Amino acid sequence: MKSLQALFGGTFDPVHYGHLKPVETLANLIGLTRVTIIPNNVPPHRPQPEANSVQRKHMLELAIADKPLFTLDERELKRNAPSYTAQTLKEWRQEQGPDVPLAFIIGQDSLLTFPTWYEYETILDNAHLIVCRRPGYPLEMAQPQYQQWLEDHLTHNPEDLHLQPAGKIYLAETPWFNISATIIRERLQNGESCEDLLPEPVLTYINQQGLYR
Ligand SMILES: [Xe]
Ligand SMILES: [Xe]
Repeated sequence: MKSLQALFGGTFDPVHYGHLKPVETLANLIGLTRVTIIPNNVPPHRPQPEANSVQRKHMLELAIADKPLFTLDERELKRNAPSYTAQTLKEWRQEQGPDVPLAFIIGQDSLLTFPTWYEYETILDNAHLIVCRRPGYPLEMAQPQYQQWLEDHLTHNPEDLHLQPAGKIYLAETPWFNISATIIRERLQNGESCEDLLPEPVLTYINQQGLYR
């Protein structure tokens, strides 16, 4: 089969170390050679990112410039019909073929309520789920009924991600960081230092552009 490809989505407002460092460690932990970040927008009916689509795309390219592991796909930022993880992954499966292992990266917090921002059954049909560990969190769904789904799909063997196309859920022992885009925005507006929270090229860019004012 082909080389595993992982997909990493989100709004990245802005991208920061809490998003990047855990994922970078996957190259070492499970032999992941490629991660494609697919940033998205937020539907009009929900709180909007403070930085726009082009600013958030640029900050991600700044953060990713010197990291060969990463590439960026700007489709969800160009699509007019609402974005859905399952919709992205279905297009990916189509574009890559059924012979390519595919994985979606998520945090251990989101895993627990996965069926809520669902299409879960469809996602595990199209790709694997690579879960970035949250020290101290349990592997127990918010909805006690989905515990079965979760337990049937889990794997303790990283090799399954490389030998099958989709269907598995693996908890990677990635480092974790107490950093959040929301607090960084607040600190930037409060004039507090964010030097230890995201890449210098992104922070410098933020200042040049006068973002998060
Ligand atoms: Xe994605
Ligand atoms: Xe990232």
